[PDB]
Amino acid sequence: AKHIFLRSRAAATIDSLASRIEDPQIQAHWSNINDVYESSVKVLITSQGYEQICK
Amino acid sequence: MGVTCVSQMPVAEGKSVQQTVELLTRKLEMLGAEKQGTFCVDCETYHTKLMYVMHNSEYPLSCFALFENGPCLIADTNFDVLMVKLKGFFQSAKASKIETRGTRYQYCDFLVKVGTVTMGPSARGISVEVEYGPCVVASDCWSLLLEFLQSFLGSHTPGAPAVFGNRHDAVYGPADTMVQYMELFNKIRKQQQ
Amino acid sequence: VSVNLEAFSQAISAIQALRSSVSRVFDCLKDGMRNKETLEGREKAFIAHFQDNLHSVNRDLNELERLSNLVGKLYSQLLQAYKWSNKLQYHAGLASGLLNQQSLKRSANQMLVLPPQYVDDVISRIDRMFPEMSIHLSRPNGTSAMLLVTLGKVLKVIVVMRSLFIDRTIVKGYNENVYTEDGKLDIWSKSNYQVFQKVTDHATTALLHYQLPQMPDVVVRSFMTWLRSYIKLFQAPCQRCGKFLQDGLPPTWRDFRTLEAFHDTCR
Ligand SMILES: [Zn+2]
Repeated sequence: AKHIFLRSRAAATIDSLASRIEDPQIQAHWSNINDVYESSVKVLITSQGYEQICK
Repeated sequence: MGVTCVSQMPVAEGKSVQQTVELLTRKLEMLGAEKQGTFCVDCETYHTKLMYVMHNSEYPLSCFALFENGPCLIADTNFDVLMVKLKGFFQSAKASKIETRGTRYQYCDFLVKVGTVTMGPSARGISVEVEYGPCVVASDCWSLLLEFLQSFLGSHTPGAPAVFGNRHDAVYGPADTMVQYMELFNKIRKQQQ
Repeated sequence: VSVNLEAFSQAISAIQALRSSVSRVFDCLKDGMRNKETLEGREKAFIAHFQDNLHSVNRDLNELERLSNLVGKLYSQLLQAYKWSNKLQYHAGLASGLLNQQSLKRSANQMLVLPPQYVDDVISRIDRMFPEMSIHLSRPNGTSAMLLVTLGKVLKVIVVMRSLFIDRTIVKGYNENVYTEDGKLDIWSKSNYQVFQKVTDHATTALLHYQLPQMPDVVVRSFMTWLRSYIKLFQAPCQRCGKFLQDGLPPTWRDFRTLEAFHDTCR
């Protein structure tokens, strides 16, 4: 229950980030294989036009 | 398991046996190492062929049974049940309580078993033992243990253990450290005092 | 053999340098005098240059014998068609260029399926050398391949791939049950060691460092080459702080493009 609630809270934070800040861009990606307790997610906040340079 | 260095240091003209032990512990507290509890290694000999039927508090299930120089049986409880039945092939040979009693300390996965040596009730020595956890292969990390020895011992810094002469590239075994302990017991039992 | 054929070069140059230097000794003393205003700037320079050229001859003579000590020891028509194939090897190096890997890439924005046997052929190419390490490929869960690697008597590593690309990599020691109770490879766990957990972060930074958008084979090859330096762990001191232990930690962090053990503080 704590794992599900904490994932929901992280989703709430990233949704606040997405709705509040659309300036550079927002990207959220999740691992297709997951554990019962711990997860691994990827968060990207990269600029609008020249993302391929700022790696 | 991990690579171990075992040695003696005497009273060394300062007060008593445990004064230098307390000096080492306060030096380690200056470094700031936490404890993990206590430890004691107890020995007992038997003969008809000298049987070293011996124990360690780190692994109480590990009942060590050695010759004078042959193979070692790190055996279970039922071996101790079988050992009683002979009594004529292998006599008791009492009064062999040469023990090392002390405490263990931890500093960032580093372990120290430091204490004093007693012939039962009477303490006549100081056992110094340093070790590291993840030391899987032997004779590859002796620079680390030498640096650790010169870090806080100062005087009486040892080197070149007897089981290091037993050169092999496999995993270090608790029998090696155990061997070192019985060689330590042979070193201390001669002087008595 | 070519060690003597290239060690002879210094001596065959040194004897001609001896001839040239003794010719200089002859003609500079034979040149007479060039006063250049003051005499004290000439006559005191006379002994200076007379020591200079004679001592140059002397040192040339001297370095001759230390090179001489180290050294040791249809008829011509079809010989001409032999070495041209050997200079064609230089002709192969003629069009190489030093531009190499580095390019001038801009943003890649405008204005797939591969069999697992290809992954097996990929992993068979580099496992053939480095016999001290082993590779055990397995797919008990889907077509994705996760591999067991033993490193002599030191390390046991699980290396998970997915979609022919990298998924994950976890390293443990040599005396632990890397399998589960069922016998399958463990997926989600921890190494239960401070140094190992510390260097798993370095591994995660390294996998996001080797970035090839099309060619992940060199990514994983550079990754395992980087990992090959980690069989020297607990055996090499740090390159800047001298001692092994930085707050009790031996050097582990190999720098990018320069593989030598460091710490986070040691950079
Ligand atoms: Zn360092």
